Amino acid sequence: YEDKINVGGGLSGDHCKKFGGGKTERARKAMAVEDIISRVRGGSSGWSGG
Amino acid sequence: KGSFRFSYSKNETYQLFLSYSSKKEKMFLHVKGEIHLGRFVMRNRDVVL
Ligand SMILES: *[C@@H]1O[C@H](CO)[C@@H](O)[C@H](O)[C@H]1NC(C)=O
Ligand SMILES: *[C@@H]1O[C@H](CO)[C@@H](O)[C@H](O)[C@H]1NC(C)=O
Repeated sequence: YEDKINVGGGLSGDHCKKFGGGKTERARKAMAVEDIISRVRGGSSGWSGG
Repeated sequence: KGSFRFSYSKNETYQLFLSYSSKKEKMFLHVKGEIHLGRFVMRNRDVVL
């Protein structure tokens, strides 16, 4: 504003903020159990085992 | 006459990134087989040498 005497004024304001977050988790598991048993009382010296 | 001027500017950029991975596998096993032929029973007492 200026009248009989001059007066000067000036102001400025600016602010900026940016936040960020990122997370990712991955997991994988697997289990398999296979057992085979064979008992033969056949009566041959070789063929029973064969 | 009078004229004053001022200018200020700031600028910031940060970035962070982290990654981790692990994989494991295990397999231990055993197999066996026997083909028997004949069994004997040695006499305990009254033995010849
Ligand atoms: C005044 O401030 C703004 C942000 O508030 C800026 O963009 C501009 O450059 C400034 N003026 C001058 C002359 O630097
Ligand atoms: C500086 O700040 C401005 C906000 O006015 C933004 O757009 C720009 O990306 C910033 N500079 C950098 C290098 O990030």
